[PDB]
Amino acid sequence: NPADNYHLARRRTLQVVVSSLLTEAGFESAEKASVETLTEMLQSYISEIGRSAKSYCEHTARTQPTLSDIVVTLVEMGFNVDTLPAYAKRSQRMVITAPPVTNQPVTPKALTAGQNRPHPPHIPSHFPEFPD
Amino acid sequence: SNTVLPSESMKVVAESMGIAQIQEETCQLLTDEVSYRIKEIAQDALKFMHMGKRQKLTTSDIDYALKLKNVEPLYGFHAQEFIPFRFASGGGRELYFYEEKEVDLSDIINTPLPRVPLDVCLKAHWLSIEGCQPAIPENPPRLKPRSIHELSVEQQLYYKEITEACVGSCEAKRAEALQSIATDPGLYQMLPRFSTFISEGVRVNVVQNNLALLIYLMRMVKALMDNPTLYLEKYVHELIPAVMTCIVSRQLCLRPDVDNHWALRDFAARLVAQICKHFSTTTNNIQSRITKTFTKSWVDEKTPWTTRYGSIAGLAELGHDVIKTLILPRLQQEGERIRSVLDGPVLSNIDRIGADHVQSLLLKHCAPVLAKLRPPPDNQDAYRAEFGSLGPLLCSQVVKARAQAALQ
Amino acid sequence: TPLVDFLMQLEDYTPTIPDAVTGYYLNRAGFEASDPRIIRLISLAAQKFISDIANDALQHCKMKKYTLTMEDLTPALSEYGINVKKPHYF
Amino acid sequence: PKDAQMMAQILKDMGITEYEPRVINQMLEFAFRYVTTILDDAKIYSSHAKKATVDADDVRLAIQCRADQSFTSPPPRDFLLDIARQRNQTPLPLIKPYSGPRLPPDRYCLTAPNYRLKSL
Amino acid sequence: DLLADENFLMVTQLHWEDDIIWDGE
Amino acid sequence: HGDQECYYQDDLRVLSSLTKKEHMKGNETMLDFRTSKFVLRISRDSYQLLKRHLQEKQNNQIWNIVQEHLYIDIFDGMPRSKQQIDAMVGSLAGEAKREANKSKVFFGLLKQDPNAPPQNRIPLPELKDSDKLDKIMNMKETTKRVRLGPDCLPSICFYTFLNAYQGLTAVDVTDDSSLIAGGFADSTVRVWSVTPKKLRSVKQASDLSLIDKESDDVLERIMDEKTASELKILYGHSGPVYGASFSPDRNYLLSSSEDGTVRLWSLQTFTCLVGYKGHNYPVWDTQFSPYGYYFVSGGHDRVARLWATDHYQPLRIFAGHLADVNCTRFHPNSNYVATGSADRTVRLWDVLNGNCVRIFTGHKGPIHSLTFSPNGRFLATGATDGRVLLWDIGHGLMVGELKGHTDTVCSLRFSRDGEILASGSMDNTVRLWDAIKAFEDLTATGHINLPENSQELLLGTYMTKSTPVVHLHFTRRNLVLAAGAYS
Repeated sequence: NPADNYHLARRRTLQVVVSSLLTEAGFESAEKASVETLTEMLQSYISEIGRSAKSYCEHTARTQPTLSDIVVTLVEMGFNVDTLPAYAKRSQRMVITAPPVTNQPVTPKALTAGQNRPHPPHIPSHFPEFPD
Repeated sequence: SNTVLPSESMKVVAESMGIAQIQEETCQLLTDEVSYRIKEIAQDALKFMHMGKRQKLTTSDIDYALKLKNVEPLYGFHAQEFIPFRFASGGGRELYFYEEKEVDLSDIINTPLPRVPLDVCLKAHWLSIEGCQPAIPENPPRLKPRSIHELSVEQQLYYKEITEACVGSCEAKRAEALQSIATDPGLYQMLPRFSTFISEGVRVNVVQNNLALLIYLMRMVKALMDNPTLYLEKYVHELIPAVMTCIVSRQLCLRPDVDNHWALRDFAARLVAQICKHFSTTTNNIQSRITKTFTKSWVDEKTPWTTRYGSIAGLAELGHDVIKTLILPRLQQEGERIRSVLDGPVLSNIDRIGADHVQSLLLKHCAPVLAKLRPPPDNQDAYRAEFGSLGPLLCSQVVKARAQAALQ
Repeated sequence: TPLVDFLMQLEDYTPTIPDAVTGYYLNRAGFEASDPRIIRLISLAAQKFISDIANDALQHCKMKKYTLTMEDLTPALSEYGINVKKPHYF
Repeated sequence: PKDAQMMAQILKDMGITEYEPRVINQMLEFAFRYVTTILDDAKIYSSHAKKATVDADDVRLAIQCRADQSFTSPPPRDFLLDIARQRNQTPLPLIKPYSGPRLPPDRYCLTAPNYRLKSL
Repeated sequence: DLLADENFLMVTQLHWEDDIIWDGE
Repeated sequence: HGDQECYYQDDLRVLSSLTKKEHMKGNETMLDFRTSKFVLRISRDSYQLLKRHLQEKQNNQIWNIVQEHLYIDIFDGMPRSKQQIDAMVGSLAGEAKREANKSKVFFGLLKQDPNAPPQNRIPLPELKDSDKLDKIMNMKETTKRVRLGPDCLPSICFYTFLNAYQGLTAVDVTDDSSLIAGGFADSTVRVWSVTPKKLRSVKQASDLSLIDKESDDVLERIMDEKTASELKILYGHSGPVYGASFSPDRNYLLSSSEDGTVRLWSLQTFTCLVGYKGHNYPVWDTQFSPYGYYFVSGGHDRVARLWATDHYQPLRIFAGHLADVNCTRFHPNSNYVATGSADRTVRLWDVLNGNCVRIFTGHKGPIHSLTFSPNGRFLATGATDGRVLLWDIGHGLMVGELKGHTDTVCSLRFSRDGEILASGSMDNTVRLWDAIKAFEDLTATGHINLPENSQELLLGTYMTKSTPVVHLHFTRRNLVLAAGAYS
């Protein structure tokens, strides 16, 4: 059901990556409530550098954030960006598959065949045609 | 009403924290205050539901109602320093009452990544054409005078075009017509004339065995059935007989070549037979008639082998239990029939082609019966107790099925 | 400047979190995918955060193995100033 | 559960027939969060008066403190009507014939050269 | 039971084997 | 609480939770209800029986509560019927005084009309000769536009949002069907072109200045063909975009959201220009002026601000409502702002002096839809009770009531001639009302004894397939456009 699969779409994908990171020099068979806790702190962390680095750049009259807006955002959160080079040096990391597209055929919609009727002059040509 | 939370839940929370020996008036003090806050937020989350016009509610109205009351919407952790998690929410905790409380880490990687749905797009239609709502799929639903037909002059032209397209002169025409038969909401009140055209057609179309005319009519029946708007069980007295003669009649055309063609019509007939019965099965009537007639057709002696093959197919596609009870005590008879065709040098008949098709179909159905409720063992010569028809090749088919199961 | 020299080496290096998933949660907050290397840096930062906690509670799991539990996440996040909550209502 | 079945009756007494999949689960999570911050503050003030058995004065002090730190509420009507009449007294300014795209001063807009890094 | 409208469904009141002429004269 | 009227049921359940003084303090709404006075319009024939039961000292305390907490506004006339009192009550501080609805309102259109304000009353923007060229092709549309009336019912073209798993929260269309905005719950604004003409973003300042200027064909030239889509997504709100408003020159999209900011998006560069931070609270609506300079935004902080796209601070603060300002609509002369709200009142505000000049009470739920007549003489309001109440502006007598809809009426619009009012609700219906037979008749008593003309005024109902009608628009050729996310 794609209606409720809007947020589940990449939340269960996040859970796949969470498992990989909790096994990276980590434990096994995690408590269920401890995984939905930590992936709630992960979503709230990406959403907080989203709101605060946008606020720091728009305070400086800009619209898209540079590197100097995130290294002040992470300072105000307490993280340090100079630990990322070392984390990449660690060859201990993996890669997760991207979620598949819900509709493979893009736009297969061909409506129906049976054109009939025209348009009265108060309806321009760019509105849909009158049906059969 | 001022229905508060229970106080016997508030003492459990207090003594599981280190605060023991709390009075009842101390414990009641919390319940009235806590219930008001839940009541203050749910009345305030109602603002976001009415203003977002959400209605179905996406996990998030309480996150904005909490942020509106200057409380963190965070659920499952509270930061006293407030800086890594400000009033941005984390989407709650996906927790249940009937949960396992301890899963495997490998299980959450096995959890498939759900599909990101389609993005929001603008499509246009018509609610009203000069006052009248169209029936498009984007919309919900003593001399005397002479009488008029109950069909419109257009509806009658539509019926003529759909029937002249459904006799399959062009694939595009037939396909579009079949789609229209399976989707038209106003195709009721034309349905007697479609049922009569089908029924009458098959009966004067088996006088000369015209396979396309029949394959097109069976596809028309299948397109009539999956239409959700129309009411069909007032017309299956004209439908079942058509599918019956498409399965149990004398078909004396090309022995091997037309067998392939008429076996596709057989597949269509057996499938549409069950779907027709599914739309009306109450007690006995249709299901009882089908079972008794199929059994009598099978137990017929010196039966036309085309009729035999068609009735065999129809009996086979009836589901799980039907072959579990109806395809058991006749295994010896099936083997005897194949042996009778094998003896002799006559190959210009359809009896041999009929025999090979019947044996292959019966052997495949036996394979799930062997797989579903038996364990494989002695696959070399035990099948010689069942006249030795498929034997080791049947065993190899069972092994291929087991390999497919292992792959699954 | 090491961190500028680091980000210029990310035209490849596909990280654990895919950029279709890191970029989804960035687009949810207004951050749009101008440069894909910046998306990969955000992904690496999120990975580092989680991996740090996992290695901080490893010592707590040795004290009380190698089975992640909520009583291992509780002292691991307590030095971070984060009080994790038990479910207790299911 | 015990406390989760009472939460489905608080919603049904408010006429909420169908809401969110887990809304009962997170109103119980808020109700638990609210009572473990009243009672946590109740024993803080109990120790302020050197007492173990929490009575009601410390708990009431905890209730008022929780409202003060958070719930500040939308500004009141006597505050909104004072800043209105202080603002609505100033007359409307005139405009210029060809001012151009009418915008605030450039330190109040979001129109800057908007740079980034380099792909080297 | 007997007044139940399904009973009077023409499919549940008609035997199909007799309906088909089946090349019989 | 059991012997109350049925339309007070959502009001009493907020009171069943308020068992404490501190609980009332949080609401602020009951804090302003306790300090204000209920107006309670009663007749002099019934007030004589009331005062002959209260001036005696046998009761002597309920009379003290009445003369402390209740105003009583007396009119000389017939006592109203029960189904007429039911039509004009339902608001806290309900049934406001007639001395509020007697101020002179310039409800006429600009350019003689004696009800029209002067052009220099509100300092509006200037006009050009290209603007006189616009009205020449506007009346070509008026030729094809048909006096809709009760006979030539209009055709409705529903531009439904199909997938929309991002929770459509807002929709807006330009005067001419050309650009349709979409405010969504994933904090995005998405502009769609509906004409066969793609949305052209521009190369940039270092790039638009070299395409040259003064050519006279530069307006087409400045648009870049490298950037040409049928859809432009706008990012920058940190919350669901509740409001969406185009400017009449088809630039300058406006959007307001939960994060407390109003944003001015360009439609020539397709970037954000200004973020107007005056509310700390969810801004539920915004709208540009019909002349395109000022705009009004109403939020959760119970005010509506008047901005001017030139100042970071507002010019007028309309601060008389007791609950959230749900809707904010400009008058067709843009001298008056109508603000519907969640305390079941609609209030007209003069742009000069910021004064409330009209108070329209009689809705039972929070007002979610507001619309002015093209004459400027009438105002249609819709709320969660499914009632569309037609108000006079020079009088303020609640002239009509349309009670066909079931759920929240979330969109209203009159025709371009004024012949038909179109109503769209959460019942998934687009009802058409006769907006000429509703105002045909149009004081000293404050009411006109309105009839049950709803059945006669209905022209069609037009049930929609599982789709709440979020927006209603009328093309300049009198063609109804509607846009709702398909659920």
